[PDB]
Amino acid sequence: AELTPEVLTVPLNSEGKTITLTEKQYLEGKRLFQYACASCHVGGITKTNPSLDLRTETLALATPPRDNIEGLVDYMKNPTTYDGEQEIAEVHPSLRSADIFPKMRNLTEKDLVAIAGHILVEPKILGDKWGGGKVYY
Amino acid sequence: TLTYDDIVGTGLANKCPTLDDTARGAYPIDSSQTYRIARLCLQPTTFLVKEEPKNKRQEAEFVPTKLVTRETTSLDQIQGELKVNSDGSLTFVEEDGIDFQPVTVQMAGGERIPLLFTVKNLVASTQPNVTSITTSTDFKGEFNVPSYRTANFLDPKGRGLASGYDSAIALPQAKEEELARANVKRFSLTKGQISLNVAKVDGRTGEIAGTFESEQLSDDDMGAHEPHEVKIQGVFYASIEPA
Amino acid sequence: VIAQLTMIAMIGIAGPMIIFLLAVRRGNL
Amino acid sequence: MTILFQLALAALVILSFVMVIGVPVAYASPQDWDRSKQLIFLGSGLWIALVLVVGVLNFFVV
Amino acid sequence: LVNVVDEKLGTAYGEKIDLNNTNIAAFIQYRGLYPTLAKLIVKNAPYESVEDVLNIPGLTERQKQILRENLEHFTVTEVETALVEGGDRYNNGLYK
Amino acid sequence: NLWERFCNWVTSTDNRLYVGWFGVIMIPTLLAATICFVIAFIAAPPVDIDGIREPVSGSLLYGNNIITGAVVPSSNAIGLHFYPIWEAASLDEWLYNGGPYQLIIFHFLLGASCYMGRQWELSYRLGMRPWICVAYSAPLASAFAVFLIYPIGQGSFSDGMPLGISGTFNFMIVFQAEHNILMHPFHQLGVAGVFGGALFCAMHGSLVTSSLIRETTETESANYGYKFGQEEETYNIVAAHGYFGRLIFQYASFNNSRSLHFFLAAWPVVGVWFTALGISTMAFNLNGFNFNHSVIDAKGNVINTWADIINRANLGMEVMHERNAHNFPLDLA
Amino acid sequence: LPEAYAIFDPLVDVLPVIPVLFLALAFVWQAAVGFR
Amino acid sequence: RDQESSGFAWWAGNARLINLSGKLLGAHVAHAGLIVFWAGAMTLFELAHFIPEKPMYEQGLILIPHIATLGWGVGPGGEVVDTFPFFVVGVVHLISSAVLGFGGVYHAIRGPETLEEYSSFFGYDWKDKNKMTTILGFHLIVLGIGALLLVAKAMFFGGLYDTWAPGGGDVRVITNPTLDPRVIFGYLLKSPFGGEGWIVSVNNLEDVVGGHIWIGLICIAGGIWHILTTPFGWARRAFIWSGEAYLSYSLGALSMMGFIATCFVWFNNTVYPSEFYGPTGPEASQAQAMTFLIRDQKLGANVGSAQGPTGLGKYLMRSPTGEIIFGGETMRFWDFRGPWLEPLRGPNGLDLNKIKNDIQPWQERRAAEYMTHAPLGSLNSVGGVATEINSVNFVSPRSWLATSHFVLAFFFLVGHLWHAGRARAAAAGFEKGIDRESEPVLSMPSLD
Ligand code: CLA
Ligand code: CLA
Ligand code: CLA
Ligand code: CLA
Ligand code: CLA
Ligand code: HEC
Ligand SMILES: CC1=C(/C=C/C(C)=C/C=C/C(C)=C/C=C/C=C(C)/C=C/C=C(C)/C=C/C2=C(C)CCCC2(C)C)C(C)(C)CCC1
Ligand SMILES: CC1=C(/C=C/C(C)=C/C=C/C(C)=C/C=C/C=C(C)/C=C/C=C(C)/C=C/C2=C(C)CCCC2(C)C)C(C)(C)CCC1
Ligand SMILES: CC1=C(/C=C/C(C)=C/C=C/C(C)=C/C=C/C=C(C)/C=C/C=C(C)/C=C/C2=C(C)CCCC2(C)C)C(C)(C)CCC1
Ligand code: OEX
Ligand SMILES: [Cl-]
Ligand SMILES: [Cl-]
Ligand SMILES: [Fe+3]
Repeated sequence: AELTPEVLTVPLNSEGKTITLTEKQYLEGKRLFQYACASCHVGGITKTNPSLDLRTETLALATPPRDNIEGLVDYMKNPTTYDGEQEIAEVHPSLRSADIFPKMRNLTEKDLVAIAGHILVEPKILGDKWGGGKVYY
Repeated sequence: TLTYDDIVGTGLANKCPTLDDTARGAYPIDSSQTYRIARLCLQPTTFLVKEEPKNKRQEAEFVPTKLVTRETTSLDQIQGELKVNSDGSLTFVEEDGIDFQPVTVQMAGGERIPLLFTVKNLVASTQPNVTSITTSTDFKGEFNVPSYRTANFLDPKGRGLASGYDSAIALPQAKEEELARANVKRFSLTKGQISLNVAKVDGRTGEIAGTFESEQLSDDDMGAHEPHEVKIQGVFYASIEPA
Repeated sequence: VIAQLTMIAMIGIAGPMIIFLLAVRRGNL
Repeated sequence: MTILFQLALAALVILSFVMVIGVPVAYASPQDWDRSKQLIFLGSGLWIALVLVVGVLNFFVV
Repeated sequence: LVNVVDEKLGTAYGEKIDLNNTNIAAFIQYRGLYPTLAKLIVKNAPYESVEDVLNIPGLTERQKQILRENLEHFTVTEVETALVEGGDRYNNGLYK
Repeated sequence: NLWERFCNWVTSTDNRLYVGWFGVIMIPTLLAATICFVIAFIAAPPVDIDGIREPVSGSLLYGNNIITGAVVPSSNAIGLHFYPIWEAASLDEWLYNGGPYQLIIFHFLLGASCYMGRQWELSYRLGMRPWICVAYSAPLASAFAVFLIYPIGQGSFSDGMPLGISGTFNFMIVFQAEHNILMHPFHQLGVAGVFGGALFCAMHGSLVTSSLIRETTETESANYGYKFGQEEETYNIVAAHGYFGRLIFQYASFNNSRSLHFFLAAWPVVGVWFTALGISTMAFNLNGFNFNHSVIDAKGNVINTWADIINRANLGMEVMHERNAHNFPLDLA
Repeated sequence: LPEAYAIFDPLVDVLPVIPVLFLALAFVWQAAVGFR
Repeated sequence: RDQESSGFAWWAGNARLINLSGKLLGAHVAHAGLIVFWAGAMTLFELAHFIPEKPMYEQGLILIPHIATLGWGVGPGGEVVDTFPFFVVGVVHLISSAVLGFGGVYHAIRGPETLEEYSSFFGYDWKDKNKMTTILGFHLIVLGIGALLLVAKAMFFGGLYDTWAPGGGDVRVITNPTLDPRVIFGYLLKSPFGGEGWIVSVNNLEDVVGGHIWIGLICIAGGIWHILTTPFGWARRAFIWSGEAYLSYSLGALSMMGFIATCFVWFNNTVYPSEFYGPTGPEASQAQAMTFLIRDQKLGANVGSAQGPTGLGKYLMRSPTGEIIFGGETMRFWDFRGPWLEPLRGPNGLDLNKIKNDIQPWQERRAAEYMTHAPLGSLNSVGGVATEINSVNFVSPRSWLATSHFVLAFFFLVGHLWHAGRARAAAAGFEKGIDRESEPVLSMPSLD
């Protein structure tokens, strides 16, 4: 097995559009994930709130849907709860609250896409391991 | 007055606030206002456990016990609804707060008696027609006593209610019918009776204080054995303010 | 990138070089 | 300004590398060294100068 | 001598989300229930029937529309003490 | 005066057991710890070690044997708080909260520390060289690690090694789960210390036994060939060197007895020193190597190694140890 | 680091290891004199 | 300079410098150079790899947090506003190492072999009790001055970083240092056990600055004392007066100081600000209980009456003396004090009403931040417990600092035992073995 263009082909928006990231986009797409996300989101779970993981199936049932690139990029700009009723920028790292989360300051628009892509590509690789927990270690 | 750094390590943190002996007044109760207990505190001073008399005709006696879990026994910052029943009698319905403390006492002989000193879901009422709370007002009511352990608790052999084994895996081919009471856990829920007698009243601030006497059952260990009847005596404090 | 390796080269050899120089000069070793 | 700063800074490094090897060799040196406390005093006084020079020229480049 | 929790798995509790017993983290399996509506349901528990969840005071028209769409995923059984005590409905001690 | 006469008897080199100024502290503290240990091991009531009102039985009278028996560590509710007898409302409370454990380990560590200093003292009173106490510092350091240093780093004397055979095992198993001590070089050095120590022990023992000069007959023990206090050696070190020097090769063998015995002392002491420091450094959660999911294929799949199998085992210990003590997903204390 | 001193970035990443080399240098000098 | 003449082998070659004041002077000055060298080279290294917006304790830094604590290059919340002071400290220390390195080499391989007949002031004898106390006095004054430098920094030159500063951590000038001996020496008489913590429990800069004022004057006065005086009779008969004996006395001291430093950086979050070093062990554990109390309360949980599996409170319980504390396994850490938690602390401990209504988002951010940055890491720097998978590259600076200085402290204790034992034997005359012909034991009566 290898990192094929079919694997790196992730949903772009809410209407079925698709994009294919390069291998290098995925690689530093992981570095940036380890830079500002892995502290709470290592392995696809959430240490500060285990009830919510980064599994594709979970992101899909989120409001608004986060199972695409634009959905995750929008979340990294303005994060909300699982039903989207409240905005949680004051307790979740974002560009909107980059002042209290300094590691979100120097993240370009291109950087968020790589981060979003990595979250979508990994479960297509690790399967149930991504967002699984210690059970799948 | 006094900060955390003045009280820390002293044991005063387990003590309920006291009123000066000057506080023998009365607190007026208006029928058209709504009242609440902003803070309720219960400090036990004596744990009496009804022993179990052999088996003949004896009158069951409450023997003294020894606390072994140190000063971790008080219930504090309990708040709830202070209702004015139109008959004049008041009624306190407990809502939230530290309304439970696990306590272990040791009887003569060495037998330790674990219990859940609590006042959860307490509904205590007074005598009819109470225009003011005096130094004669006493509260009578009942409360719920949930299981000492919750459903996730596992015994030394890994058995439990909402979790764990359902048999003795150390005895694979043993007759499970005799170990039924030990293999099958049961969540208990009984009623407890408590009397809150007021002896001090500050009508200005709305603070009341006195002694109490509660009766409840002790831990039954998920239904493994029979619980002991416990009688808890101590002092209490309460601040009353309009809603 | 391997300027990396050039630094540890001259610095690392700087020690033994003194010993080698003091040997061929038969200095107070 | 930068023209003088980096030169004095690059020379300070080069001089030091000579001093690092030169000084202990000159000391442990039996013969051959009325020859060399001149060059010890040479580099030393010149080392202190370069340190001050780079130290001064620092505020003009950063 | 019966395990009440195991026995409850033989009811609708083992099938759907019991509004009177099931842990609050279960409302994540469906859209627009967690955490706003989830909090309200558990707080206003128990209910005599499933459709009583529509009678919670303060619900907006969109919220009541979301609740109706998930009535098929909800159920109501007798309140089990072993499942509601210790604040287990908000945290039953399970994570990942 | 009778003060220097007292000082003469204390530092007397003619007592059957040397006291000394270190022994002035050593004797009462060891007697206090021993007496309390023996009493507690037999008759002490169950102890709420994890501070969760779940008492653990450790004494013989309460359902234990020699293997399962233990003096149970003090409660977690206490933590690092100093808990003497006069800090309890009653002895009943004192026993419930793991009182005896603190009294024992404190009097012991002090007595054991003075034991080391005592070794220097007699060596100085006898005109010996004094580095015997240095060799004793290695097992002493190990004692401080599992009784003091690790409880300090973890913040509770409940996490100190229980005074019991099975309790010791419990300490070892939980340690591996939370620190991966096996994958730590300091414990690996320690294993190399005790394995190598045992090897060199059997080695030096067998080579000297083989070189014993014939002074006895067929019908008597060879041990009688050596008389206590004799001036000449009882074996042939040259013959020993020529045997072992051919077993491997010549220069891999010791021809110097002083250099030989120093190696016999150096190897295990150093090894035990590191495994002592291993426990001491892992007390501040500087754990062993974490190679979990370190090997990855071209796609991204995790290719397991033996470290991943070790990890699966650690997970089993982790999720089972103290099954009712944890309320939150991460084990920090 | 200031952008003016970005020149010596590879040099900076080497300097901390230099003291350790002094410990190793003692063995060179001793080996040079044959461990007298 | 060989074994036949000196009596020492090459692996103990530095023991030949015992009676050579000249070369020994060069050895110490050269070693001093190595110290100042590392202090500068590492600083430049840390600054080179430093990322401003990224936390210090996520970049494996130990020296920059020290400078930051002194108030240089930091602002409100411990945020880095200027990296230039870090550069100066690194450069100045580094350049100075060349100076100490120059005289270190000179005094060693070409300076006079002995100082005693170059100078009577610099030349010394180990057994000269007057000369030793005098040198002791000089260096005592030097240490006293250094302590006043910290005081001067805190009171006159910018100040220090106060993590307890109102409105959040910030650089603050200490204007009222604690001079009360009941407080300063009160710390020295505190228990080393839980709830007390000896001198480690110092929680305000006022006690720190005022403390260094005391120790400043004490060392100076003590310095003057030992300079003008000579060792009393009871002191002359108690100690061993030799070069190795003095070394062992210092080895025991540094060993003790090593153990003290180990406990400081692991427990204290005042002189070691959490914004720079990361959360302490107790701190992170309390933050987890804090983090899930907040999360559950938002869901509608009554954390005051929430019973846990064991019967104890799931979120809140009582300490043995009755203080309201965080529930769970973190009950052991109820003596933790931090600026992010104290706003919720009342007279009887944690106030449930402050918990229900007054908790602020910045407290929630800090709790989650410190929970996920607990000082638990592998040797190869994999963050979290041993069972954690590879992803986060993190080991808290506190772990590096506590572990390293315990290894050193223990070995220096061994050093004390080694060098003191030999100092006794040497001064008595049997460090080279038992005289075959005056074996002391053979002149003693049998034990039985
Ligand atoms: C302040 C510290 C100090 C000082 C000034 C001295 C001074 C002295 N010691 Mg002492 N000693 C100290 C600390 C100190 N010691 C400590 C802490 C210990 C305990 C470990 C010892 C143990 C000790 C012993 C056992 C002996 C001495 C002896 C000596 C004398 C000769 C030393 C020599 O030539 O070593 C030569 C130095 C070496 C051979 C180098 C050793 C390097 C070690 C083994 C490894 C270092 C690893 C490094 C830290 C990490 C890895 C680096 C790299 C590989 C990556 C001298 C009087 C000797 C004596 O009695 O003389 C009379 C002697 O036999 N010391
Ligand atoms: C901290 C480390 C340290 C220091 C400062 C010293 C210092 C000293 N040792 Mg010791 N030594 C050490 C470690 C150290 N040693 C270790 C680890 C070992 C075990 C291998 C030994 C083994 C040892 C022995 C066996 C002997 C000494 C002796 C000496 C003294 C004379 C050395 C001499 O003449 O060399 C001559 C060497 C040279 C001339 C070669 C060059 C040396 C210089 C210093 C190199 C400088 C390099 C540096 C980059 C220069 C920068 C200059 C400028 C830019 C600042 C000297 C005071 C001797 C002694 O006691 O004599 C009385 C002796 O017999 N040492
Ligand atoms: C007080 C000592 C100390 C401490 C606490 C730290 C702590 C730290 N250093 Mg630093 N460092 C130190 C000294 C120290 N360093 C020294 C002296 C040097 C010069 C060589 C360096 C060079 C250095 C570099 C180049 C880097 C660090 C980095 C780091 C970080 C990661 C370290 C790591 O992964 O090590 C890996 C762990 C090991 C290699 C294990 C070594 C174990 C030793 C050998 C144990 C020895 C014990 C004892 C002495 C044995 C004696 C035996 C004898 C008695 C027989 C961390 C913040 C890194 C970082 O993140 O920087 C930003 C980095 O890049 N350090
Ligand atoms: C530990 C420190 C120390 C000590 C005790 C000595 C002692 C000695 N040195 Mg040495 N020396 C040292 C460090 C030291 N030196 C260093 C670091 C260097 C490199 C710069 C030198 C370079 C050196 C040379 C080149 C010579 C000596 C010589 C001498 C002798 C005469 C000194 C004299 O007349 O000073 C007189 C000095 C003064 C009256 C005032 C000095 C003021 C100083 C520089 C600063 C004071 C402020 C403060 C303390 C600075 C602290 C800095 C830092 C530690 C924070 C004497 C044996 C001479 C010798 O042996 O000839 C045969 C000789 O030629 N030394
Ligand atoms: C670096 C510090 C240092 C050092 C190495 C020395 C060394 C010396 N001093 Mg000096 N001294 C110092 C600092 C120092 N002093 C300072 C700063 C002052 C000013 C306060 C003094 C004031 C002073 C006086 C007044 C005297 C000395 C004397 C002495 C000599 C004997 C010391 C002795 O017997 O101690 C060992 C001490 C004892 C055996 C007494 C009991 C000590 C108990 C057991 C300490 C318990 C500590 C505890 C475990 C931990 C600390 C916490 C708390 C309890 C405090 C010796 C030459 C004596 C001398 O001969 O002068 C000519 C003398 O009379 N010193
Ligand atoms: C790197 C900058 C990050 C990215 C990208 C995301 N996070 Fe987080 N996160 C955290 C919590 C406690 C939650 C759950 C709380 C809630 O949603 O109410 C989340 C959730 C997300 C989600 C939503 C997942 C879903 O809807 O199922 C996404 C898409 C997400 N996060 C992306 C906590 C933390 C945290 C600790 C403070 C960090 C550093 C991050 N999150 C980082 C990232
Ligand atoms: C600061 C600076 C500088 C300086 C530097 C220095 C000072 C350096 C030094 C360096 C050094 C000082 C080096 C050294 C090195 C050494 C070595 C590297 C060694 C090694 C050794 C070995 C390897 C050994 C081996 C052996 C022997 C021979 C014997 C025994 C056995 C054995 C085999 C082990 C300069 C100028 C650059 C400039 C920049 C800055
Ligand atoms: C005695 C002895 C010894 C030792 C020795 C020693 C230890 C020495 C030291 C020495 C030293 C200790 C030296 C030092 C030096 C230093 C230097 C030389 C520095 C320099 C610096 C610089 C050059 C800088 C630069 C810069 C600048 C200016 C800015 C920033 C950047 C840069 C970096 C570029 C031994 C053992 C070997 C052997 C023999 C004996
Ligand atoms: C700054 C500071 C402070 C203060 C501090 C102080 C004030 C200190 C002091 C300290 C001290 C004041 C110390 C002392 C010490 C002492 C010692 C360490 C001693 C020792 C001794 C010895 C070791 C002896 C021995 C012996 C004996 C036992 C008998 C006879 C013989 C001999 C001599 C061997 C505070 C906390 C506020 C805060 C933080 C900062
Ligand atoms: O106490 Mn004894 O074992 Ca040290 O980790 Mn946390 O805490 Mn408990 O769990 Mn795992
Ligand atoms: Cl366990
Ligand atoms: Cl927990
Ligand atoms: Fe032998």
